[PDB]
Amino acid sequence: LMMHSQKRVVVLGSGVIGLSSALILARKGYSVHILARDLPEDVSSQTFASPWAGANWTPFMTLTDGPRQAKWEESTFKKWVELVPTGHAMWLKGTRRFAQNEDGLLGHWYKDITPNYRPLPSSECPPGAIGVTYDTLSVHAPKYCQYLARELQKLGATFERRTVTSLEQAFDGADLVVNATGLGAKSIAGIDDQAAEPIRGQTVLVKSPCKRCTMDSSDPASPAYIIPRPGGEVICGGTYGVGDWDLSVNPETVQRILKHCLRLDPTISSDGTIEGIEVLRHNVGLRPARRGGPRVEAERIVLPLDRTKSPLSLGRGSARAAKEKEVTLVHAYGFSSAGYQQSWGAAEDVAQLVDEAFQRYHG
Amino acid sequence: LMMHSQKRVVVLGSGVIGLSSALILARKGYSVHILARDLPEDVSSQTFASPWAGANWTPFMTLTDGPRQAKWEESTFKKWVELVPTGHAMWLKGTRRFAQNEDGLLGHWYKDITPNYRPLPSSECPPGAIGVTYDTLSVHAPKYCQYLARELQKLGATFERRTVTSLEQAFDGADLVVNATGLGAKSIAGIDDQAAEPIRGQTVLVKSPCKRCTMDSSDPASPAYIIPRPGGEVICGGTYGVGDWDLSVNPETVQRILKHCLRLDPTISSDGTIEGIEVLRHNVGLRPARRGGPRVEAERIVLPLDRTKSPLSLGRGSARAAKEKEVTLVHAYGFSSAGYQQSWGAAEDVAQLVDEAFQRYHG
Ligand SMILES: Cc1cc2nc3c(=O)[nH]c(=O)nc-3n(C[C@H](O)[C@H](O)[C@H](O)COP(=O)(O)OP(=O)(O)OC[C@H]3O[C@@H](n4cnc5c(N)ncnc54)[C@H](O)[C@@H]3O)c2cc1C
Ligand SMILES: Cc1cc2nc3c(=O)[nH]c(=O)nc-3n(C[C@H](O)[C@H](O)[C@H](O)COP(=O)(O)OP(=O)(O)OC[C@H]3O[C@@H](n4cnc5c(N)ncnc54)[C@H](O)[C@@H]3O)c2cc1C
Ligand SMILES: N[C@@H](C(=O)O)C(F)(F)F
Ligand SMILES: N[C@@H](C(=O)O)C(F)(F)F
Repeated sequence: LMMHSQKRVVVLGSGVIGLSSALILARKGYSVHILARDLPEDVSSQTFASPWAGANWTPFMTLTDGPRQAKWEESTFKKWVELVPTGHAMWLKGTRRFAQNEDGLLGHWYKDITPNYRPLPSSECPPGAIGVTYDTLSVHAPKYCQYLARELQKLGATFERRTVTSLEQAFDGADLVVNATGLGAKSIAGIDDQAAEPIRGQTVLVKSPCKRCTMDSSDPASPAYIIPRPGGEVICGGTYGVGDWDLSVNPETVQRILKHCLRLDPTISSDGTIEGIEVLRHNVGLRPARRGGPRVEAERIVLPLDRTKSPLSLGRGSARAAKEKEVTLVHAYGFSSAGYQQSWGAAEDVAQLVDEAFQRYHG
Repeated sequence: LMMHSQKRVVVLGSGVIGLSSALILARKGYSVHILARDLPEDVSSQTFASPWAGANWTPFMTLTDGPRQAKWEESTFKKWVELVPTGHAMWLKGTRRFAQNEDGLLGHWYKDITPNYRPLPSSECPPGAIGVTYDTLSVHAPKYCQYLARELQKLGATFERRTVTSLEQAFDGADLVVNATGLGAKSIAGIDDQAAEPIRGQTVLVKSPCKRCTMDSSDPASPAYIIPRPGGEVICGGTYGVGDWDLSVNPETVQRILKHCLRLDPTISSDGTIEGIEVLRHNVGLRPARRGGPRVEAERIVLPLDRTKSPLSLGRGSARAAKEKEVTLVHAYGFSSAGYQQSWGAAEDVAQLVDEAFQRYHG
């Protein structure tokens, strides 16, 4: 006859978004169980995006285009600042950002967040490009996720490897589920989001003491970036293949990335030559994006599903009846190229949604 | 001071081809270690093709177009016949095969292998299509792989989960490696096969006592097949998306597959209606194909790799020196839509190549 928790929540997905959401909920005293196919220890799995990130803080939208994104990025920057003393985040001082034009600098909205923000002289920019410099932050993407999982462990959250094909499979043991499935949201019956799309990103992981970050979007024919991460390594990018699911390494892309990154910063090489670059690994990850932007909202759903709710519902197309329950589904997916830099703010919004739903529907 | 084996081989890949190759080699007394990312217990992993097969025996080429394929298929049919008494293979009696024309029947080359081979009357074919009927065989693809793994266990083979990015990582503990990596062959340094390509196959797994197999290639706008497998289930297909990496479920494709399969055989439904079909799961697998056909051959390779051998070689582009060794690489990949039905014959050819290489290079 023990007093049992009335705050059970299932988090579906264990990428940086499911982990961050799960952690703030655990901190709020929720009993959290994480169901996912890919776990933080799967550091080379291509069926989720989180092991492949830079991961740095680089706003990609204006305030008007992405009000939520900016909110989430500002909050996450504050969190990452707090992680520098223990090494879970690292300063990228004198980061260099190049754009094709003034508009590509996004209204400079974040100039109060990144220290020492200032324009760069044309002499310090690629020919014909415009640029700014600032201090931003980066995390070691797989290790950051493992860090969050450790924090979750201490708060009593649990993990389970599972691959869901229909919503009722996630509503096992909880009347509220956080859906942080990335690309998976499209093929789970009861979610069926056709708007989910991948954005392919190929990179080269390099061994280098280079501590300078350079983000170059001034050449529309060649996206390029150099992101140092904790550990004496730098990630050289990159690609943005919208709707591209190809998980194979493109050898031509390798050449373009290294050549371009070498232009940007020869110190990524031992001798300033492409042949002098110490390659550690060739990577391809699929960013989980979504037409219409990231989805962060709570939905009320009736179980069991019927073929009317989902074309992918299981069992016979003709269905009703017994049993029948209403549950809460809190979406958190489609962060595209900004899942890490938005993760803490997004998790905050998710946790507020869960609190609200609990008040309105779960007692 | 024990007498140690001089027949150590590494098998890279644990799909039906790596497993079959490994088993015949183990039977020949080789000491076999299987290195792979995906193992037979990973029955819903989309990063290899073997969990998603029908898997039945359906020749796809003429003798002239695919002499190896036919050889491999004929040998595998014999093996599967031997597995019927213990249930690891099942007869698909009165299988129905529809084609657009006489040429689509491939010269009837296999009519001596499949019992009761005979043409079908136009009345028993889709309008305007031509057809034949015969008894063929099917295996339960993931359970068949688990069966092979059990056989391997008894013969002393071992398994290890590993994801290789460069050949020297596979030549650990053996001077000969069998490369059965499917699509992976394209991105492993030292193999770098740009010809490897996926062929996307979406299917619907259905609960049904239907024991009749129907293969319909008469409608070029709608590939369709119904493959019963051991266990009271049938796999309804399908798609052949050449070069398509999309792992998401296409809801429209679902409708087309079920409608077409229902035309072909209403008993896949409880009431002969689409709504009467008991859906178990929606699946998407990537067939590992290869332009130029499957690759089954032995290659002599010098380690360590240099950037001249592979654009993806690790370390600095400028490389030589110490150490330096020659090893044997036996390729076995690119079986496309016929990996199961060709697996035993292919494994036979692989094992002969290994025997030959051992004679010529490993003592
Ligand atoms: C090359 C590259 C560079 C990047 N660099 C940056 C960067 O510097 N800064 C930044 O902010 N972002 C960066 N990103 C983007 C960031 O990787 C992604 O936004 C973020 O990882 C998305 O996290 P997620 O949790 O939403 O999804 P994912 O990490 O994809 O996790 C989805 C989770 O859901 C699980 N799941 C999916 N379907 C199912 C199912 N059916 N049942 C059970 N579980 C399921 C998966 O297994 C996994 O646990 C980069 C990404 C790449 C590819
Ligand atoms: C829908 C569908 C229907 C089919 N039906 C039939 C059928 O009825 N009859 C038939 O004969 N065939 C059928 N097939 C085709 C059959 O699935 C494939 O030909 C067969 O599975 C190929 O086996 P494989 O061993 O070559 O490759 P895979 O099964 O893809 O295994 C490749 C292995 O290599 C590992 N690997 C890859 N890269 C690396 C790396 N870098 N390091 C470590 N390991 C690595 C993988 O993890 C895995 O272990 C179908 C396939 C599908 C998708
Ligand atoms: N966010 C990273 C991306 O996903 O590639 C970028 F900073 F490099 F842009
Ligand atoms: N071999 C199967 C395929 O890969 O889809 C088929 F028989 F259905 F064709």
